Amino acid sequence: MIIYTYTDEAPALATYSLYPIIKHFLEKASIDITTADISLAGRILANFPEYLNEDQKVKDYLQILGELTKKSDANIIKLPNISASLPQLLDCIKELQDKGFKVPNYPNEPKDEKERLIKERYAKILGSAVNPVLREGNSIRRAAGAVKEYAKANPHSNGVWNKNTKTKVCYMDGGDFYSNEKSKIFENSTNLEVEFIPKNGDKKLLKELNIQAGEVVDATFMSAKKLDEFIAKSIDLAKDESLLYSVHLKATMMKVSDPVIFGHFVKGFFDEVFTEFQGELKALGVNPNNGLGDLFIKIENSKLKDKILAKFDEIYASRPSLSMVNSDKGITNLHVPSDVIIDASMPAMLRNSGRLWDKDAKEVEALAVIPDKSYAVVYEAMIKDLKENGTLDPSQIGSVTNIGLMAKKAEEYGSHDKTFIIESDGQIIVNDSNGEEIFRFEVEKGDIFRMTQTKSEPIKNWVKLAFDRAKLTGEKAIFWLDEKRAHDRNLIMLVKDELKKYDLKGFDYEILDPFSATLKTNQTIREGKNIISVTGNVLRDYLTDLYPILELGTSAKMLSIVPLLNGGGMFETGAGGSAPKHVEQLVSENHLRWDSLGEFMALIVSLEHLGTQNAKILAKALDKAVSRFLKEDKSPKRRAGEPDNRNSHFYLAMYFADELTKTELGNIYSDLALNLKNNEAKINDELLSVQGKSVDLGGYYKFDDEKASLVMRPSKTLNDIIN
Ligand SMILES: NC(=O)c1ccc[n+]([C@@H]2O[C@H](COP(=O)([O-])OP(=O)(O)OC[C@H]3O[C@@H](n4cnc5c(N)ncnc54)[C@H](OP(=O)(O)O)[C@@H]3O)[C@@H](O)[C@H]2O)c1
Ligand SMILES: [Mn+2]
Repeated sequence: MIIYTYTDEAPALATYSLYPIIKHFLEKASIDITTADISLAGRILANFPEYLNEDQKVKDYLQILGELTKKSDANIIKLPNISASLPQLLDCIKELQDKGFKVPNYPNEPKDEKERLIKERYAKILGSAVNPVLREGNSIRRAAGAVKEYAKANPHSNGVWNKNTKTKVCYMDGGDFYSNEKSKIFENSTNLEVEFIPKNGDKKLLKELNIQAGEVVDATFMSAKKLDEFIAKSIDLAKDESLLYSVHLKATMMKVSDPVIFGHFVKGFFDEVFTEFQGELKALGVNPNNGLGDLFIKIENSKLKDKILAKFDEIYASRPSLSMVNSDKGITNLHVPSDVIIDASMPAMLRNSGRLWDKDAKEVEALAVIPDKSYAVVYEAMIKDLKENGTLDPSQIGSVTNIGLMAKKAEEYGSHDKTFIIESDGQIIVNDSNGEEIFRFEVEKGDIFRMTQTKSEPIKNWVKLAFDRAKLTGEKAIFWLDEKRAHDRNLIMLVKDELKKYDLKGFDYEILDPFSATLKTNQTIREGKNIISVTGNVLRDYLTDLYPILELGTSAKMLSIVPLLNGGGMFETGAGGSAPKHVEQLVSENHLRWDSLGEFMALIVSLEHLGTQNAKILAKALDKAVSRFLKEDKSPKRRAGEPDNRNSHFYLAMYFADELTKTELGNIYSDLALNLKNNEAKINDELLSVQGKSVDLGGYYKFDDEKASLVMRPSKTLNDIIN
């Protein structure tokens, strides 16, 4: 059984067109496949059944697939899905209520234990709820030969870069998680205790943790005062040097830390509003953590509305130009916490000649504020090397493979339950079963305290993948590990320990700090050689947007293979997200520029993994079909009135069917091959000719299925072939 994930936004809409096609082909080969609704709307419905009519209820597909990942064999095609910010959860709740799905309001401040439990249910739904539960395995992300050869044959622009390019990252120097980090390997299984001790007040037990034999636990904090001084410093450096102010966080997955960090940026930039209106904004229930969008919604009803708006205008005037998400709608990099996400936002910036957009959609060289230095140094290096050697030439450069440590919520991706905001000046102490003081921190009011767990089987497995992949291909493999970080220093000892079990003859490997590892991998791919990155859970994410965007245009054209520790497979339809922007263009203009190429390729490896006589026949033929797809350049176009996602589904269908008539399954596919060849022009015209009008999908987070299929499946003659 293959499970296909129904998710959100762009891939959700693609799936309305592509799934019936996948389905037609697998059914005819007696291969079993279904969908699972892990959409943000579906997850919410599945979690509040007691509020719903029976036909409204949704199975807890997150729980079902979580179980499946631990089973001796599982086959999941995982499409990108929303890691919700609060403003997205609030918008999804609304959309459901308005449609008579009667789910409860988010209580910001619960009155009773009833409202307490409801806030805690929604809190589990916020942020990266799905990926950390499904990722019961480490990660292989790489560009298939045929996809790289497409990039080389059909090169995108990586813009223009020189010593005159004034684009720069800005990160804190002391005060950040990197500076304050401590770590410990645990040889024996002990139980930990995290207690706060305020210089006046009672002690408090913040957290209890089961630690197992082998686990690396770290602890750290960011200083609210260093953060606040750094934000002011970073704002005045922007204004001085005439750089556009841009802020790149992870307020999605980092669902406790990064909205808090994000709120300091909003309080910091607009400090005169949070001074003149401290009490009015409090009374209106304004949390700066939610962005300007929630603030402007909350001051619609305030006697001081216009006086608040004239104050913004006065601040914008004294301040450096703010990076915009949407210039036409006045939406800023500080309107909604989920809109600018570092992994996607920094490489779009780098490709566009280090330019981002201002109020008037003018492209302007940017200050890239990334508070923590741990990963900021990666973009610094990348930026240094673009200035020295010019842009990375997609037609010339070699390919970065990533072996990413993920399994069992490794490193900062399991930190949400272990992140706390310090109520008052005090100290954190952390103790074991015996009662030994393992960590201690002098912390202050507003300080962001955090810990992390990375276990031994995850680390041990992650080495085997990098070793085995390097023996397979001959490529150099760099472990990106900063000896100036305690967490990293513990991983070096653990890699070194584990490599003593392996024959290191043939295994070309270095260990470099992320800064140095970046210049070495850039140096290697300029020459045109392939290289392997062996990284942590966050670099896994950052690097498989960075290099893939530079080398292929979008990270969605990558393979993303997760060999689950219990022997299943999860295959992710690229290294990208749910591309909300593609949705805006589908609504307004009936053109989806979403490329499904990562879905095609996920499906190829899903079939190899199935490994049935027919699965291998459909895999080998689909691979040939995708090669033809890339040779004939069928990938969607961007402008309305040009062929889109739907047309590309058609061309893959035609090519797949054709390729299957050459195989032992030919008789089965002969009529489909002929019917799609003979209707090529008629079908392409049916799909094009609906483009250039706005469309009613009946929703955004939850579509009206009838309307979504009419928009995504608008070709009667393709439909009559496919069903
Ligand atoms: N579940 C996952 O694995 C995963 C991973 C990352 C992000 N997300 C989620 O996705 C949402 C958006 O995240 P984001 O804004 O960081 O990044 P995003 O969806 O990856 O960024 C989208 C931009 O990258 C290009 N792109 C991405 N996928 C593409 C595809 N299949 N075909 C063609 N171009 C593609 C597109 O650029 P153009 O505009 O130039 O066309 C798009 O605007 C968030 O809700 C986030 O939580 C999920
Ligand atoms: Mn992304």
